[PDB]
Amino acid sequence: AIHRIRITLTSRNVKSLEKVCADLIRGAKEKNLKVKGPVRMPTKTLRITTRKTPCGEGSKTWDRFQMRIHKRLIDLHSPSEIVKQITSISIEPGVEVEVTIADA
Amino acid sequence: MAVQISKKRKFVADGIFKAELNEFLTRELAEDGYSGVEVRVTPTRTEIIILATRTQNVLGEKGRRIRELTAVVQKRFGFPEGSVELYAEKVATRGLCAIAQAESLRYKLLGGLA
Amino acid sequence: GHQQLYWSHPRKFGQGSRSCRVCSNRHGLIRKYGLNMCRQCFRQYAKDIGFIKLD
Amino acid sequence: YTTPKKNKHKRKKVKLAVLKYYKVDENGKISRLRRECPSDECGAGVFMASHFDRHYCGKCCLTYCFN
Amino acid sequence: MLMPKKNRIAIYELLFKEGVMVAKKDVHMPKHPELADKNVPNLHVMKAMQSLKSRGYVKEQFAWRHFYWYLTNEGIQYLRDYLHLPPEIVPATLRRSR
RNA sequence: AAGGGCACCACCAGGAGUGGAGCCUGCGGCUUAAUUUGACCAACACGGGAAACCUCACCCGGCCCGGACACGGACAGGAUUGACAGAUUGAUAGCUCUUUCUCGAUUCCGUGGGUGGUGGUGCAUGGCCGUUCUUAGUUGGUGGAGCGAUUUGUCUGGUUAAUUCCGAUAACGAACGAGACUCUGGCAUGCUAACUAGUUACGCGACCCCCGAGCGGUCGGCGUCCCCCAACUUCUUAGAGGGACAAGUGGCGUUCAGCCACCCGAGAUUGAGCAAUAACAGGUCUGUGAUGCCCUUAGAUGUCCGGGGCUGCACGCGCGCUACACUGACUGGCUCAGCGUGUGCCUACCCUACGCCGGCAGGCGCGGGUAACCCGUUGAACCCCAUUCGUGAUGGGGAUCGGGGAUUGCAAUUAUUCCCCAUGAACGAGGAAUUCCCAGUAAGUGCGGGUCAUAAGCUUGCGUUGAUUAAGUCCCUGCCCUUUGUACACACCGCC
Ligand SMILES: [Mg+2]
Repeated sequence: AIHRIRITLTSRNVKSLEKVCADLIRGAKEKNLKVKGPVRMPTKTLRITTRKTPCGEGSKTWDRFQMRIHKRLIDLHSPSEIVKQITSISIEPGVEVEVTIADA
Repeated sequence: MAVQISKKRKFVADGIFKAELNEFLTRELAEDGYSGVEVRVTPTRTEIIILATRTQNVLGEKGRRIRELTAVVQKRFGFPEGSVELYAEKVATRGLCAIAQAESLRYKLLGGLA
Repeated sequence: GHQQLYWSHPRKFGQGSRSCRVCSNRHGLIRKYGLNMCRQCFRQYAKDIGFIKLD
Repeated sequence: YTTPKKNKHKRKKVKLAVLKYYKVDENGKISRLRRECPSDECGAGVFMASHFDRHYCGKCCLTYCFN
Repeated sequence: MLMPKKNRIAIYELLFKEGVMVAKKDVHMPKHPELADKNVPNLHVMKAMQSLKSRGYVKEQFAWRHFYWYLTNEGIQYLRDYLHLPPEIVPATLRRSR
């Protein structure tokens, strides 16, 4: 086994996360695990504002940089065991995955 | 948990690692037709692919230089042993890489062409 | 001098304890998100980290 | 410039000759005429200094005072 | 450099065990990270590798705040006859599994 | 000089102001051992520059080589390195001296040669950035004209925010810029989905009415992803899509390009990012192991340590904060946010709930959070509702200054900051001048981030309350196109 696991995906782009959150749950449906829906956490917007010039002379122009971090949560729940069933990750570069159990 | 840092610091550190590795590879493989670096990280292990033009040149005598750089990137960032692998990849359409063309132009000017 | 005074002055805090992780500068550091990079070096490398301009 | 103090004289060592600060007598009878540093880090090999009012161990940096 | 044999040979055998060595540029670092048990300051290894660079047995690369010294073929036999080791033991980068 | 057009870094009509006072801060000047220095629309809260030490580059002193490598001397009968005591020193720097021990080939001396430098030169340079200029402008190929520099293309006109387009046409065909583009805001009771977001319903409770209601009212009280033991996605989140095109109607218009008005609509102009050719002796060599050349390199312009300085004041200026009060101050009560951060490679330094003590600043235990899980339903301020005050330099204002208590740190003096009790100064709306601005805008008002061991009168963002005036013009200051004049071309700050 009685296992209930959580898989979290996080990256900087939405295309890769969307296709992973698509193909993973599709593999789960074809491999008949009932799937808790993909939950989209609020986006983390890392903002860094910095003077453009390396000198301090100029017209006080500020360059603002953003990093967007997006993360999704998918809970895999089967009456049978899960880890011995699903082993493949199928993860492209640019996205980080973390798999925990309901205990942690 | 307490051992791992937050996601914000983690992504920033990953970007810093990419930038540091890119700077090192640029300063090291300058004459070897360096183009770029692509890192694929997994919890099991990580793979570093060096896009360049002269793969046979970046690889030393029987991979001596690629072994050297693998050990360097091993020690400088302190991965677990055997958890990083360095592959050298030949680029396609080297005329389309601005890095390779700029490096070749710099080499020509250093050689002494007008 | 010997080991007793060469580096004896405390630098456990303050502006003298921090330097840019790239250019070893002590001015205009960015410590947000543990970046620890100089103001100019962050502009230099910000494309590589992933800090990109949107607005 | 015009530094008020003169150029400080850096130390030059005394340029010591052969040590020979121990003697044996009547066809060999050992006489340690120097103090022995008893610590483990000094060991039983090195001798101590023979200053006019104390003894100094070169390695152990122990100073034994006799009053 | 006034650094003694007891850590000169330590640095040299570290450099010969694997074909490279990485050293952060910090003359005030109390201890070099690897060879943790030898009580060697970072300054000693930095100047030793600088001397090896000067004599030509190692080639030097400098990223942001790090040195990436690469041992050379002229370094092979100089380390070998410094350490009095037969030319059968090689650095790890030279020969692997062969 | 003319014609056409345009812009709140221009004006008009106005708003809030600044210039007046106190203070903070940045420049000049003065003084000083030093008050390090760059910069003079497009310098002066700018160098992310809020400096006790560090920073630091300046001043007064004191250490170390962290002078590779080559050569020659030197040496295990010792090249040479450290060090206790006394003086000496600011120093417990064996720095130096008296004094002897101790390391052992790593060094030491000399000659070349390094190396380092927040030293000089931004008028030798790269990169970046500012500006010209965010205006609509810019360029080839082939063809035409001209001996040629050049010109046409790139235009009379209409239109546009736009050389934007319709059209004319010795030009044709293109290219960049504009636009298109990306992010953002406003609409989706339509789709997907949620125990790190909820709503509704139900069931346990707690309290009021219980006269009698009772499917009565409140609950940010507890439960129903605890796995069988409710559903659903409106509200929150974030993806995929749609949605707006001058599309529909009327009028103007060459009835073209377009313009005005209205309906329906969430929306009929949401703000940003990027941003051409050519250039400036514009700024940075004090961001860089970007860098040429010069200077210095052992009594150092390298580096470290101690102290001081960067704050220093007859004075002038700039960016700001606080006010001059009753559209208010004080006291109490009630009631509302959104950005966004949070424990670290070196690197020590996190955000904090709750409980106890103290009057406050704070202190002490117990946790939570590497985070839509905890701070936190971020109980913010202004505002609102009541109290006192009463037109006075007053309960306005809080400068200056005395005494005392904590916190950070190795260290608080020239007061780091915070707290308490005392003093209550100028200031009664500010000359000549001058800045910014058109709708959720100005302004009032607080809250985050950066800087941060300690800290914001700064800056970058966020929300809350929320307007007056205007839908125009070339009058001033400027910009674009055409014609024109020129004795200018370093280009009217010209020339003479
Ligand atoms: Mg009062």
